Amino acid sequence: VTGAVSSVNMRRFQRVPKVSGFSAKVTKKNVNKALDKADMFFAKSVTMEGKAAAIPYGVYGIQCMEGSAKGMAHEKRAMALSAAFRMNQRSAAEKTGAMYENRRLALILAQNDHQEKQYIKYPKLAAAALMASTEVTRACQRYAVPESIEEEFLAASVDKVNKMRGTTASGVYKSSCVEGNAKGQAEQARVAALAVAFRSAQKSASQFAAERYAQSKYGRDLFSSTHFEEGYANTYPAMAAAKRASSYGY
Amino acid sequence: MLDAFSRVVVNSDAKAAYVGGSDLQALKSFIADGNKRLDAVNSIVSNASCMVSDAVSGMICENPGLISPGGNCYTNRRMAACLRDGEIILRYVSYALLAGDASVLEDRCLNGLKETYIALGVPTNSSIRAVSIMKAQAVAFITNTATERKMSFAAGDCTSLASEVASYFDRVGAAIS
Amino acid sequence: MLDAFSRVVVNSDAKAAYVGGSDLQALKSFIADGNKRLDAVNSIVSNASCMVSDAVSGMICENPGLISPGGNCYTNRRMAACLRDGEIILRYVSYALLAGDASVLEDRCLNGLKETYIALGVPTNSSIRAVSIMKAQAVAFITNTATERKMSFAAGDCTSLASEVASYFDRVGAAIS
Amino acid sequence: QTGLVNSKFSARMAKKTAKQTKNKVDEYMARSVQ
Amino acid sequence: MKSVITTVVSAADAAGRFPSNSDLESIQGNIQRSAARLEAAEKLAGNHEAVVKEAGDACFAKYAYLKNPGEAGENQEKINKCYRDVDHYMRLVNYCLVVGGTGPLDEWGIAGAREVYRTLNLPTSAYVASIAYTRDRLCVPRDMSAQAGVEFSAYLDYLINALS
Amino acid sequence: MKSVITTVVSAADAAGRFPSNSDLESIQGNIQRSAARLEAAEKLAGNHEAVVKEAGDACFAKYAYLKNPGEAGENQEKINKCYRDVDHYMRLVNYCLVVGGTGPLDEWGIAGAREVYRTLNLPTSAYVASIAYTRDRLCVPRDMSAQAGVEFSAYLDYLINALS
Amino acid sequence: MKSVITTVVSAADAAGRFPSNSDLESIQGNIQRSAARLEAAEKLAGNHEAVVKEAGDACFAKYAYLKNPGEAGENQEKINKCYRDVDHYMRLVNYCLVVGGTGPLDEWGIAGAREVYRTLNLPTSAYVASIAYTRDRLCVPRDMSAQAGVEFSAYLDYLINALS
Amino acid sequence: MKSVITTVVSAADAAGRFPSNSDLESIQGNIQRSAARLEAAEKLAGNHEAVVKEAGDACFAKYAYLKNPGEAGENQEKINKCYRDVDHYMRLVNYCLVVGGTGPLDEWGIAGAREVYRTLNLPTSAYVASIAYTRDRLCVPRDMSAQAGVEFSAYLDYLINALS
Ligand SMILES: *C(=C)C1=C(C)[C@@H](Cc2[nH]c(/C=C3N=C(/C=C4\NC(=O)[C@H](C)[C@H]4CC)C(C)=C\3CCC(=O)O)c(CCC(=O)O)c2C)NC1=O
Ligand SMILES: *CCC1=C(C)C(=O)N[C@H]1Cc1[nH]c(/C=C2\N=C(C[C@H]3NC(=O)C(CC)=C3C)C(C)=C2CCC(=O)O)c(CCC(=O)O)c1C
Ligand SMILES: *[C@@H](C)C1=C(C)C(=O)N[C@H]1Cc1[nH]c(/C=C2\N=C(C[C@H]3NC(=O)C(CC)=C3C)C(C)=C2CCC(=O)O)c(CCC(=O)O)c1C
Ligand SMILES: *[C@@H](C)[C@H]1/C(=C/C2=NC(=C\c3[nH]c(C[C@H]4NC(=O)C(C=C)=C4C)c(C)c3CCC(=O)O)/C(CCC(=O)O)=C2C)NC(=O)[C@@H]1C
Ligand SMILES: *[C@@H](C)[C@H]1/C(=C/C2=NC(=C\c3[nH]c(C[C@H]4NC(=O)C(C=C)=C4C)c(C)c3CCC(=O)O)/C(CCC(=O)O)=C2C)NC(=O)[C@@H]1C
Ligand SMILES: *[C@@H](C)[C@H]1/C(=C/C2=NC(=C\c3[nH]c(C[C@H]4NC(=O)C(C=C)=C4C)c(C)c3CCC(=O)O)/C(CCC(=O)O)=C2C)NC(=O)[C@@H]1C
Ligand SMILES: *[C@@H](C)[C@H]1/C(=C/C2=NC(=C\c3[nH]c(C[C@H]4NC(=O)C(C=C)=C4C)c(C)c3CCC(=O)O)/C(CCC(=O)O)=C2C)NC(=O)[C@@H]1C
Ligand SMILES: *[C@@H](C)[C@H]1/C(=C/C2=NC(=C\c3[nH]c(C[C@H]4NC(=O)C(C=C)=C4C)c(C)c3CCC(=O)O)/C(CCC(=O)O)=C2C)NC(=O)[C@@H]1C
Ligand SMILES: *[C@H](C)[C@H]1/C(=C/C2=NC(=C\c3[nH]c(C[C@H]4NC(=O)C(C=C)=C4C)c(C)c3CCC(=O)O)/C(CCC(=O)O)=C2C)NC(=O)[C@@H]1C
Ligand SMILES: *[C@H](C)[C@H]1/C(=C/C2=NC(=C\c3[nH]c(C[C@H]4NC(=O)C(C=C)=C4C)c(C)c3CCC(=O)O)/C(CCC(=O)O)=C2C)NC(=O)[C@@H]1C
Ligand SMILES: *[C@H](C)[C@H]1/C(=C/C2=NC(=C\c3[nH]c(C[C@H]4NC(=O)C(C=C)=C4C)c(C)c3CCC(=O)O)/C(CCC(=O)O)=C2C)NC(=O)[C@@H]1C
Ligand SMILES: *[C@H](C)[C@H]1/C(=C/C2=NC(=C\c3[nH]c(C[C@H]4NC(=O)C(C=C)=C4C)c(C)c3CCC(=O)O)/C(CCC(=O)O)=C2C)NC(=O)[C@@H]1C
Ligand SMILES: C=CC1=C(C)[C@@H](Cc2[nH]c(/C=C3N=C(/C=C4\NC(=O)[C@H](C)[C@H]4CC)C(C)=C\3CCC(=O)O)c(CCC(=O)O)c2C)NC1=O
Ligand SMILES: C=CC1=C(C)[C@@H](Cc2[nH]c(/C=C3N=C(/C=C4\NC(=O)[C@H](C)[C@H]4CC)C(C)=C\3CCC(=O)O)c(CCC(=O)O)c2C)NC1=O
Repeated sequence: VTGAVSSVNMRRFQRVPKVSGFSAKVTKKNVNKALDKADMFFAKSVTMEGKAAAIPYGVYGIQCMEGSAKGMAHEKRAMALSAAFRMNQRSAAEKTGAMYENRRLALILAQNDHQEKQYIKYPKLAAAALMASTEVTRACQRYAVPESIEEEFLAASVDKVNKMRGTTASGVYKSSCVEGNAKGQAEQARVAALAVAFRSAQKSASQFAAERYAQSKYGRDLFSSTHFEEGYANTYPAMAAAKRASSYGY
Repeated sequence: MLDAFSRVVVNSDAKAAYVGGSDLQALKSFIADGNKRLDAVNSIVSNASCMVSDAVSGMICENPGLISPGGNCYTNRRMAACLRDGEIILRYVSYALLAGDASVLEDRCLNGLKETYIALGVPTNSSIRAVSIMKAQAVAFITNTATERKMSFAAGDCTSLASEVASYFDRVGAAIS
Repeated sequence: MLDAFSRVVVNSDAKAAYVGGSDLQALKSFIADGNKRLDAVNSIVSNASCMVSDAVSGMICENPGLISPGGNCYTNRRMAACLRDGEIILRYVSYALLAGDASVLEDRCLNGLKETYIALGVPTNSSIRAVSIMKAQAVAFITNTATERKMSFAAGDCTSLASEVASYFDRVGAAIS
Repeated sequence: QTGLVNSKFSARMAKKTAKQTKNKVDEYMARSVQ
Repeated sequence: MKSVITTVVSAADAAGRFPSNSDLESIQGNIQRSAARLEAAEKLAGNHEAVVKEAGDACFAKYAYLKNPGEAGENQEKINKCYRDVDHYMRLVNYCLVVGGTGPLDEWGIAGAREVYRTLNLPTSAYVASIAYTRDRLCVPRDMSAQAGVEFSAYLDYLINALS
Repeated sequence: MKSVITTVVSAADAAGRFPSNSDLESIQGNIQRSAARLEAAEKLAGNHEAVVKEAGDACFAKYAYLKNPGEAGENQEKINKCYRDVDHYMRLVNYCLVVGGTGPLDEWGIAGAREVYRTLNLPTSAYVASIAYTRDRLCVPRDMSAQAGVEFSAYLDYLINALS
Repeated sequence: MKSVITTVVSAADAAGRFPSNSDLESIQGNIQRSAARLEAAEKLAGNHEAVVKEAGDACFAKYAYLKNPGEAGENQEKINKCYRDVDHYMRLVNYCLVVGGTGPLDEWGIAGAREVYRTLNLPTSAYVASIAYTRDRLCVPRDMSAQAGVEFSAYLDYLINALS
Repeated sequence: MKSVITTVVSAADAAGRFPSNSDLESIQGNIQRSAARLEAAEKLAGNHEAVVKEAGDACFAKYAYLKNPGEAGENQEKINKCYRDVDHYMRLVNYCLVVGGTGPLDEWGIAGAREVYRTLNLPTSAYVASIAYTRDRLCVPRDMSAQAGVEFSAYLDYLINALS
C-alpha cells in the first residue's frame, strides 16, 4: 500500500469563508444553493398543511383520489414529474414575470406582516401559498360546477382568455399548456380528468354551499377592481372561479 | 362513510341511548362469524380481473347490438369505459361486503349515477344485466361453486353471508333503473 | 416510507437474495416485543399535550433571553409557532418508534430542516435544549418512572424500547447541529 | 377540465341543481293534491 | 367515523385499488382487541349515572367559584345542564369504544368546540378537571377486566389532550 | 412501501394526528397473521431453485411457438432472461410475504410493468402461464400449513390479476 | 378528427386570431397531396372484401396456437369474430385516406385500444400480424400508383407502431 | 415567429405525437406557395429606398398638422424618425414573406405598439395612412407577378387591421 494523501479538492470543504476576493464568490453560490432548499421546505410545509385540511379526521376523502382504475394512479406522477421539468424550462421573462405576479396576489391575502415577508423573500413559497388556498377553499376550475347553461357559457368565455396565454405573441404554442409527452399519455390524461369531474359534482349538500360563497369571494378579492367586475362574481360564482392567476399558461 | 359498528351508534345517537348489552349481542354475533367475512373478501380479489371479462362477454353474447355502430359499447374508447366501469361497481360492492353494510356504496358510487346514466344514453336494461351477472358469480365464489375452479376453504355454513352480498347487487340495480 | 420490516427487504435486495434463516431472527423477535411496542407508544401519545409545555417552559426558564424584546420567542406569534414545531417533532418521532426505523424521520420531518432554521434565524442551541427534555421525558414515561404518573402495566423489561426512542431524538439534534 | 364549449368531449353535471329540485317538490305536491 | 375499517378502505380508494392483503390483515386484528373494548361498554352503559355524578362535583371541588353570580354555574339550570353535558361526553366514549377509533369524539365533541366554549365564556379548564378524575378514580381489577381498562383510560386522556 | 403500518402511520401523518387506537389496533393484526404467514416465507427460500424449473419449462412446453426465429425466445441465451423473470418475481412474493402488504411487488414489479412488455414484444399472457400454474401447484397439506397457503395463493393471484 | 385543416383552424382559435396567411398555405397541400390519398381511397374501398381475406389467413399461419381451447380463438364463433376485426382496421384507414390526417384512428382505433385487448386476452402481436404482412405486400404499379403506395403504407404502419 | 411548420410541430408536441402525415402534407403546400411569395421579398428588398420615400411623404400630405409646434413631426429630427419607422415596417413585411406567415410583424412590430404610440403622442391614423398608400399603389402585372401581389398585399392589410 502506497500512502495516498487526501486530495486538495477534498480539503477545500474544510476552509473558512473569507470576504475579500474569490472566497466570496464560492461563499455566495453555496449559500443560495442552500437557500433554495430552504424554500423547498418552506413550500412543502404549507403544501401538506393545506392538504391536511382535505383529509379532515384521518379518513381519506373523495377529493384526493389519484386514480380509479388499475393503472390510473401510477401514470399520474409521470405526467406531474415531467411537468415540473417543463416548468423550470421556461425563459427569463416567463419566470421573473411569474415572480412578480404572485407577489401581487400573495400580498393581498396575507393576514400578518410576517407572512408578507415570507412571500416576498421566498418565491417558491408565495407560489404554493396561492395554490394551496384554492385547494382547501375550492375555488379552482376543477371544483366548480356551473349551476346553469349561461354559467357554462360564462365560465367558457373567461378560460378562452386563460387558454390564450398558453400561446405566444404570434399564436404558436407555448410549453405551458401541454397534455402529453409519451405514446398514449395524452389519451390517459383525458380518462383521468373525468373522474375528477364526476367527483367534483359528488360533494355533500353542505359543501356546495361553502364554495359557492368562496368562489364569489375568490373572484372579487384578487381580480376585481370595479363594481361590474364584482357583479359577475356575486351573480355567477363559477365564472369567477375560472379566473386563473396569470403565472400559469392554462 | 360507515361500517357495521357505525350503524349501531347512529341508531342510538338519534335516541341518545347508551349502547348496552341488549343489542351488543348482535355485535357479539357479528365477530362470531367475523372470520368468514374476510374469508369471503379473499374470494373476489383472487380472480377479480377475469370477472368483468365474463360479464361484458355475457353482455355481448346476450345483447349483440352493442357491436353495431350505434350500440354504446362500440368503439375502442367506448368499450374501454364500459370495461372501466364494470370493474368500478365491483370494487365498491366488495367494500360493502367488507365493511358490514352498504353505507359507502350508496354515498360514493350511486351519488349521481342514475342521472349520468340517463344524460349519456347508457342502456339501463343491459346495465341491470351486467350487475345480474356479477351477483350470480359472487355466489359461485362465496359458495365455492365455480365450474372451472375449486378453492380451499374450511367448509361450514356460510350461505347467510351469501344472501348478504345478494342483498347488495339488489341495491345497485335498485339505483340506476 | 420504510419501517423495520421493510428495512430488511431493501438490504436483502441490495445483494439480490431471499430471506433465509439469519434475517428473520431480528424479525421474529421484533414481533415479540411488538406487544410491548404498543404499550410503549401508548404512553408517549397519552401525554404529548402535557409534555410539550413541560419541555418548552424548560427552555424558557433556563435561557430567559428568548422572551426578551428581539428574542426568537418574543411576541405571542413567535411563541405559538415554537409550540407547534415542538409538537411536530414529537409527532414524527412517535411515528419512527412505531415504525421501528428512522426512514420516516428524515424524509418528512428533518430533510432540509437545518437550513430552514438557518434562514429563519431560529437559534440552534436553544432548540437542542428543547429537544433533549422530550428525550429525557420519553425515557421516564416508557419505563414508568415519571414523578407524577404511574400507569398500570404488565411486569417486565422495557429498557430496550427506551434505548430505541433515545436513538431517534438525537437524530433530530444531530440533523440541525 | 376546460369548459363544455372547447377542448372537452362528453357531458357533465349529474347533480340536481337548485332549480331542478324545485320541479320535483312541485310534482310530489301536485300528485298528492291530484 | 374513523375505525380500522374506514381507514384502510378510504386510503385504498384514493389509489384506486381493491382490498389488499394488508387491508385484510388489520381487520383480523380487529377481532383480537374485540373482546375487551366490547366488554367495557356494558359497564359504562350499565352504571352511567353514578359515573357522571362523580364527574360533576370534581368540577366543583376544584372550582367552587362557578356558583358565584356572573359566572357559568350560577342558577340551577346552568348546573342541571352541566351534568348532562359531561354525560354527553361520557356517552360519546361508549360510542367511541364500539366503533373502535377516534370516530365520535372528533365529530361531535372536538370539532369547533374551541369556539363554542370560548364565545359562550365557559371555562375550558373546568371540563378537563372532570374527565381527569374518572381516568384515575378507576380501579383496574375491580371496575372491569385488566385489559379492557387499558382501552378506557386510552380515550379519556385523548379527550384531555384535545380540550387542553 | 405499502405495509400494514406504513399506510396507517401515514393516514395519521396526513391529518397531523398522533397514532391512536385505530392506528394501534392495526398492528395487532400484524402479529396474529405474521406468526402464521411467516411459516411459508422461508419454505419458498429453500426450494426456490426448483420452482422456476417447475413453471418456466411448462410454459415453453405449452406455448411452444416461441422457439422460432423472429420471436423473443428465438436463441438460447434469451431464454435465460425469461427464466430469470420467474425468480425475479416469486422472489418478490417472498419479500411481500414478510412485509405484510404488497408494497415491494407494486413498486418493483407492477409500477412501470406494462410499458416495457408492450414495447419489447414480451407477451404477458405467457407470464401468467407460469404463475397461474405455480398458483395451482401449491399442495397445502404437504407444502405448508393451511393459512400460510392462502397467504401464498393470495399474493400469487394478485400477480395474475395485475399482469392482466 | 385530426386532419390537415382542423389542426390550423384550432391553432388559430386558440390564439383568438383570424385565419392568417400560414393556415391557407397548409390547405394548398391538402389539394396536391390530397389528390393521391383520395385516389388511393378507391383502390381500398373497391377491393376491401379480400384484403381482409389475404390478412386473416396469415394470422392463422404464423401464430397457429389460437385454435386450441383456453386460447383466444377457441371455436368458430370467435375465429370469424377475429376475421371481422381486421375489416374495421383498414376501414378507418380508408377514412384516414379521405380525411387527410390521422382523424378516425386516434379517436377510434388508438383511443383506449390497449386497455381493451389486455382485458379479453388479445395479443397486439396477432393484430399487427395481419397489418404488417399487407403493408409491404403490395407492388407499386398494380395495386395503386407509385406515390399512392407511399400514402397507403405510411398510413398502414401507424396502426402497427401504436398498437405495438 | 409563427410560420407554416412551427405551428404544426408545436401542436404535435403539445399532444406528444410524432410528425404525422398531417404535418407532412402541410409543407407540401409550402413548396408551391413559396414560389410566388418569395418574389416579392427580393423585389421589395432591391427597391426599398424608393418605396419608403414615396410612402413617407404621403403621410405629411394627408396630415400636415404634424409639423405644427407641439405635434409629432415638428422638427427635422422628428421627421427623420418618422421615415425610419416606415422603413422598419417595410422590413417586417419583407420578413413575413420569407418566414411564411404573420410571425415577425406581431413579434416586433405589433405587440406593445399600441401602448408606445399612445404614450408618446403618435397618431396611429398617420401610420395606417402611410401603409395604405403602398397597398393601393401596386401595379399587379408590373411590380411583381399575380400571386406575388396577392401575398405582398395580404400583409400590408394585416398590418392595417392590426394598427386599428
Ligand atoms: C424550569 C426551570 C423548569 C421546568 C419547566 C421543568 C421542566 C423539566 N422537567 C424535567 C423532567 C420531566 N418533565 C416531565 C413532564 C411532566 N411531568 C409530569 O409528571 C407531567 C405528566 C408532565 C407535566 C405536565 C417528566 C415526566 C419528567 C421526568 C421525571 C418525572 O417523573 O417528572 C426536566 C429535566 C430534569 C431535570 O433537569 O431535573 C426539566 C428541565 N423543570 C424545571 O426546572
Ligand atoms: C388525499 C391526497 C393524498 C394524501 C394526503 C396522500 O398521502 N396521498 C394522496 C392520496 C393517496 N395516494 C395513495 C397512494 C398512491 N398515491 C399515488 C400518487 C403519488 N404518485 C405520484 O407520482 C405523486 C406526486 C408526487 C403522488 C402523490 C400513487 C402512485 C399511489 C400508489 C398506487 C398503488 O398502486 O399502490 C394513498 C395511500 C394508499 C396507498 O396504497 O398508499 C393516499 C392517501
Ligand atoms: C393546452 C391546454 C392546449 C391549448 C392551449 C390547445 O389549443 N390545445 C391544448 C393542447 C393540445 N392537446 C391536443 C390533443 C389532445 N389533448 C387531449 C386531452 C383532452 N382530452 C380530454 O378528454 C381531456 C380531459 C377532459 C383533455 C385535456 C387528448 C385526448 C388529445 C388527443 C391526443 C392525440 O394523440 O390525438 C393538441 C393537438 C390538437 C388536438 O386537439 O388534437 C393540442 C395542441
Ligand atoms: C372468466 C374466465 C372468470 C370466470 C367467470 C365466471 N363466469 C361465471 C358465469 C357466467 N358466465 C357468463 C358468460 C358466458 N356465458 C355465455 O353464454 C357466454 C358467451 C355468449 C359467456 C362468456 C354469464 C352470463 C354468467 C352468469 C351466470 C350464467 O349465466 O351462467 C362463473 C360461475 C360458474 C363457473 O364458472 O363455475 C364464473 C366463475 N371464472 C374465472 O375463473 C375467471 C375469473
Ligand atoms: C415497558 C415499556 C413497560 C412494560 C411493557 C410491557 N407490556 C407488556 C404487555 C402487553 N401490553 C399490551 C397492550 C398492547 N397490546 C395491544 O393489543 C394494545 C391495544 C391495541 C396495547 C396497548 C398487552 C395486551 C400485553 C400483554 C399482557 C396483557 O394481556 O395485557 C409486557 C409483557 C411482556 C410482553 O408483552 O412482551 C411488558 C414487559 N411493562 C412494564 O413494566 C414497563 C412499564
Ligand atoms: C356546568 C358545571 C358545566 C357547564 C355547562 C353548560 N353548558 C352550556 C351550553 C352548551 N354546552 C354544550 C356542549 C355539550 N352539549 C352537547 O349536546 C354536547 C355533545 C354533543 C356537549 C359537549 C352545548 C352544545 C351548549 C349550548 C346548548 C345547551 O344549552 O346545551 C351552558 C350555557 C352557556 C350559555 O348558555 O351561555 C352551561 C352553563 N358550564 C360549565 O362551566 C361547566 C363545565
Ligand atoms: C369568386 C369568389 C372570386 C374569384 C375566385 C377565384 N380565385 C381564383 C384563383 C386563385 N386565387 C388564389 C389565391 C388564394 N388561393 C390560394 O391557394 C391561397 C393561399 C394558400 C390564396 C391567397 C390562387 C393561388 C388561385 C389559382 C390561380 C393562381 O395560380 O393564382 C380563380 C381562378 C379559377 C380557379 O379557381 O381555378 C377564381 C374564379 N375570382 C373572382 O373574380 C371572384 C371575385
Ligand atoms: C384475431 C384476428 C384477433 C382476435 C380477435 C377477437 N376479438 C374478439 C372480441 C372483441 N374485439 C373487439 C375490438 C373490435 N371492436 C372495435 O370497435 C374495433 C376497431 C375499432 C375492434 C378490433 C371488441 C370490442 C370485442 C368484444 C365484443 C366482440 O366479440 O366483438 C374475440 C372474441 C373474444 C371473446 O371470446 O370474447 C376475438 C377472437 N383475437 C386475437 O387473438 C387476435 C388479436
Ligand atoms: C473506486 C472503488 C471507485 C472509483 C474511484 C475513482 N475516484 C477517482 C477520483 C477521486 N477519487 C476520490 C476519492 C478519495 N480521494 C480523496 O481525497 C478523498 C477524501 C477527501 C477520497 C474518498 C476523489 C476526491 C477524487 C477526485 C480528485 C481526483 O482524483 O482528481 C477516479 C478517477 C476518475 C477519472 O479518471 O476521471 C476513480 C475511477 N470510481 C469507481 O467507479 C469506483 C466505484
Ligand atoms: C386549484 C387551486 C388549481 C389547480 C391545481 C391542480 N391540481 C392538480 C392535481 C391534484 N392536486 C391535488 C392536491 C389537492 N389535494 C389536497 O389534498 C390538497 C390540499 C392539501 C390539494 C391542493 C390532488 C389530490 C390532485 C389530483 C391527483 C393528481 O395530482 O393528479 C392538477 C393537475 C396536475 C396533474 O394531473 O397531476 C392541477 C392543474 N387546478 C387549477 O386549475 C387551479 C389553478
Ligand atoms: C359498461 C358496462 C356500460 C357503459 C359504460 C360507459 N360509460 C361511459 C362513460 C362513463 N362511465 C362512468 C362510470 C364510472 N366512471 C367513474 O369515474 C365512476 C365513479 C367515480 C363511475 C361509476 C362515468 C362517470 C362516465 C363519464 C366519464 C367518462 O367519459 O368516462 C361510456 C362512454 C361515454 C363517451 O365517451 O361518450 C360508456 C360506453 N355503456 C354501456 O353500454 C354499458 C352498460
Ligand atoms: C412617422 C410615420 C410618424 C412618427 C413617428 C415617430 N416615432 C418616433 C419614435 C419611436 N417609434 C417607434 C416605433 C418604431 N421604432 C422601432 O424601433 C421599431 C421596431 C423595430 C418601430 C416600429 C418607437 C419604439 C419609438 C420610440 C424610440 C425612438 O425614438 O426610436 C418619434 C420620435 C418621438 C420623439 O422624438 O418625440 C417620431 C417623431 N412621427 C410622425 O410624424 C408620424 C406620426
Ligand atoms: C387476511 C386473510 C385472512 C383470511 C382469508 C381468513 C382466513 C380464515 N378463514 C377461516 C374460517 C372459515 N372460513 C369459512 C368460509 C368459507 N368456507 C366455505 O365453505 C365457503 C367456501 C367460505 C365462505 C362461506 C368457514 C365456513 C370457516 C370456519 C368457520 C369458523 O372459523 O368459525 C379462519 C378460521 C379458521 C382457520 O384458522 O383457518 C381463518 C383464519 N382470516 C384471515 O386473517
Ligand atoms: C388497397 C390496396 C390493395 C391491394 C394491393 C390488393 C391486395 C391484394 N393483392 C392480391 C393478389 C396479388 N398481388 C400480387 C402482387 C404481388 N405479389 C407479390 O407477392 C409481390 C410482392 C407483388 C408484385 C408487385 C400478385 C402477383 C397477386 C396474385 C397472386 C396471389 O397473391 O394469390 C390479393 C388476393 C387476390 C384478390 O385480389 O382477391 C389481394 C387482396 N387489394 C387492394 O385492395
